[PDB]
Amino acid sequence: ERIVLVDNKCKCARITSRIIRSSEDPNEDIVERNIRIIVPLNNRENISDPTSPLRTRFVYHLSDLCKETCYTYDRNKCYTAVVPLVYGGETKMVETALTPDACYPD
Amino acid sequence: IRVFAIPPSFASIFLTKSTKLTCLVTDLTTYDSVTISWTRQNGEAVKTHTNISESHPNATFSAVGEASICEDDWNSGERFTCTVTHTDLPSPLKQTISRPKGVALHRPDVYLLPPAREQLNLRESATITCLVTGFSPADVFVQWMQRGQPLSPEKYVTSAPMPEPQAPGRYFAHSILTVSEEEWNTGETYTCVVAHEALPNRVTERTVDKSTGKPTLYNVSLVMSDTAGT
Amino acid sequence: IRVFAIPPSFASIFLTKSTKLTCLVTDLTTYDSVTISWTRQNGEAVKTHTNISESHPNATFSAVGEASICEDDWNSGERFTCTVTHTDLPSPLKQTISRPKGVALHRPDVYLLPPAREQLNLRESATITCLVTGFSPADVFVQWMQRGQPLSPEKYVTSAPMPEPQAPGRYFAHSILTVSEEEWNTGETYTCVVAHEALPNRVTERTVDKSTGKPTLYNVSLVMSDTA
Amino acid sequence: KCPTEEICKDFRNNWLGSSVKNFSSDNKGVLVPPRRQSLCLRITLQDFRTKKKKEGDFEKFIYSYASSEARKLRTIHNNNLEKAHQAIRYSFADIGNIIRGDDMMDTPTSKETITYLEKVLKIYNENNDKPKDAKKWWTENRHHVWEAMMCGYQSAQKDNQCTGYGNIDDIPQFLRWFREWGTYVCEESEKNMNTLKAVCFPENEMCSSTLKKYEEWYNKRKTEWTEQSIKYNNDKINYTDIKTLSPSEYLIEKCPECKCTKKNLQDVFEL
Ligand SMILES: *[C@@H]1O[C@H](CO)[C@@H](O[C@@H]2O[C@H](CO)[C@@H](O)[C@H](O)[C@H]2NC(C)=O)[C@H](O)[C@H]1NC(C)=O
Ligand SMILES: *[C@@H]1O[C@H](CO)[C@@H](O)[C@H](O)[C@H]1NC(C)=O
Ligand SMILES: *[C@@H]1O[C@H](CO)[C@@H](O)[C@H](O)[C@H]1NC(C)=O
Ligand SMILES: *[C@@H]1O[C@H](CO)[C@@H](O)[C@H](O)[C@H]1NC(C)=O
Repeated sequence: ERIVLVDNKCKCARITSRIIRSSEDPNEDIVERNIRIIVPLNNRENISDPTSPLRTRFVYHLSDLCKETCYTYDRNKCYTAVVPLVYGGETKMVETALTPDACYPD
Repeated sequence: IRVFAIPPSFASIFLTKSTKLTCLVTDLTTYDSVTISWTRQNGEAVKTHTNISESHPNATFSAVGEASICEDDWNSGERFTCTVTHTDLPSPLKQTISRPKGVALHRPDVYLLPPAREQLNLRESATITCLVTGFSPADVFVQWMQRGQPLSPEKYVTSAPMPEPQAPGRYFAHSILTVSEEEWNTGETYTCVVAHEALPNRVTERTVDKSTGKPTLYNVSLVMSDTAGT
Repeated sequence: IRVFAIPPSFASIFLTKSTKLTCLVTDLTTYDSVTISWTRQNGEAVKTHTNISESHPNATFSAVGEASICEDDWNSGERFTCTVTHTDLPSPLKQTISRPKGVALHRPDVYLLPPAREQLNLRESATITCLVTGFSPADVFVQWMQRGQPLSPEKYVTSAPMPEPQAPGRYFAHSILTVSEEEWNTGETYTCVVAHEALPNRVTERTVDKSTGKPTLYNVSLVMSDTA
Repeated sequence: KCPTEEICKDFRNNWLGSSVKNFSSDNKGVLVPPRRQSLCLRITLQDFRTKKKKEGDFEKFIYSYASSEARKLRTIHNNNLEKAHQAIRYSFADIGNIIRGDDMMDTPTSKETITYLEKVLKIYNENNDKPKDAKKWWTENRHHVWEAMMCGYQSAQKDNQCTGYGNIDDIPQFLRWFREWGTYVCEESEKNMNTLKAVCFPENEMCSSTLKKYEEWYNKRKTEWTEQSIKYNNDKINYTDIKTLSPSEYLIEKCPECKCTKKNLQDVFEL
């Protein structure tokens, strides 16, 4: 029986807990808080704006996410950044999708 | 008198929002009596050309045309022929070009390949190519940038699309970007922006630099604070 | 009378390992008593000819006339001249074959780029590109081998050479070999062979493997604190 | 015939672009299903070397991968039981063909697991009198793989229903892939034609949108249909039972679960 305390989707923290049960006796059960953080290793300060360089710092405040920028992309919401595309002398300002198969129109 | 007609690519369909159809005619002498009236699949001509080109290095003349057709009509798939009536032609000639029904819509698999380590070791220059594969139809348009502003067209070259040997239904294309080695040192964000019909938002982007595409080292700083929580 | 005598390409020279000169007649009615021959310097005349077809849907006489002659003869400027003696023209149709001497000779720079990480993450295929840049004659041949054994020609596709934007004299070309993703994970070594005139050994081989672009250093630093 | 409990304890959607052995020499136009593309069966030299030290590790490894593939298939096709069961059947026959070495995939696993099984049976069954070749090993032990992978299926959601293989492995891999493609195409065609008859054959923007979607789907599936049809035409003279039938009528008649009729398949593809 694993209970999920909090879960920040775009940070991918997944703070969970479970009470392991030993033989019946005066209480010696080990309470544990189990987290599973997926570091990107390739994302930027903005995951949407390509101009920002690679981010080395990886900040994970547990209390801040239990209750802004983050590292992991989401599969539900869209990340759209404005991008310039030029054909000839003039230019047209167009949208783009940073990641594929995430929130394509249906 | 030989006429060459270039079909309008989807980049002109989307960016310009007006499909201009032209058919440059080489090996034609300067007479300046050109009236190109584009015709539909029926016998009714729709529009005439707006501007033409006269100057040529080889003292020749090109009878380029122009017409404005609604995008839905162009996507429908009727036959568009530029009916040239120039006095230089001994006899009228018809060139038949239209949107070919029978081409699939496969989502392109856009990937960015970092330059090889040997090319960086040569210290002369680096080439950045974009792996755009598995797209249908064959038409494609890709543009490179650097930190946001567009690069010159003379800096990047686009190769002609070819059918994929593994899957005949899809096509692949390549486009390299020649950059200096000192540009790769303390590398700026080089982007591969390509437009195609099968994309969800019609434009996708891939970004590479020194520390992302085949990095030598993974410099990461991982801090956790307040492990007790609340 | 379209006697289009296109010289064989360098890729054709190192493909069949034989130099076959071409002198083919196009758009002409098939006749007889056609004594084709090759005349070179010093009056040498050695020839073997095959592939004669009387009937054609386009009513064009084949007259292929392919003869095996050593590469050093071409390297010596022997000016191989075709001498098709057709009936309509009593004089033989002279069509010389020689290398266009005077062109620039720049050796290609072969770079075997590794496959993209996202494509391998998709776990569908593994396309390894062979970027060949910087050759002036624009006569390049690309062939792939695995463990020293050449692959089938349909697994790899090579694009036609096109001029480089920065270097007008030099040309560049690319080719991709598509294999399975777990085939790439197996650890097989793929060799890209690039054949060109300007190379000192006329060929150049580069080897790609799993350990060619791996991160040489990992700088993970696990820092955990109980204070804000 | 659900398996016993103790053995149970012991044990995109892009058809094109996949790798096929000798695509131009033979098998011209065959399409690998996404389920086969995402098959949970990867055999490497390291795994074979680690599983050849002790008797029984390689077969149990194969059963473990079959169970994992069954669990993945059941978690994917959770909505419909028939589609999940047919996916299980197709994956079982696929792994059986891979074991027998008849797989047309260009992956090293398909061309190497037969050699691994030959070596394992040779180094361990010298005097055991059990068959040492892959074909007879699959013939005698086809039930064990079925029971193990049914155990793997049952662990996903505790499903009581059980099904037998029912003569699926002896069908060639092309014919099974063709049947799977036909089932998917017929189901999607029934859905699309029902929607089109509902919205356009009793507003204009909805009709135009559904017409564009139908044209795109038809343009993809017509190329797929032509590729599979020419492949079938090159590979139908070997078997006399399927030599005299067109692909569409073969899908309609000899395939019970395809649910393909004249209007669903032939009237829209063969015209
Ligand atoms: C990097 O992150 C900053 C975070 O503030 C972003 O700046 C703004 O982000 C919001 C979020 O959608 C946009 O609506 C604004 O238009 C952004 N500002 C500007 C000036 O574009 C942005 O993602 C990045 N910063 C910049 C300067 O681009
Ligand atoms: C921590 O260990 C327990 C076993 O006591 C396990 O159930 C749990 O999944 C582990 N946590 C994580 C994040 O894997
Ligand atoms: C690597 O990371 C450390 C710590 O974040 C930093 O001090 C150092 O400057 C970084 N070096 C490079 C080359 O990015
Ligand atoms: C690795 O990280 C440390 C700090 O965590 C930094 O001092 C060092 O420079 C980094 N290594 C390199 C090669 O930059």
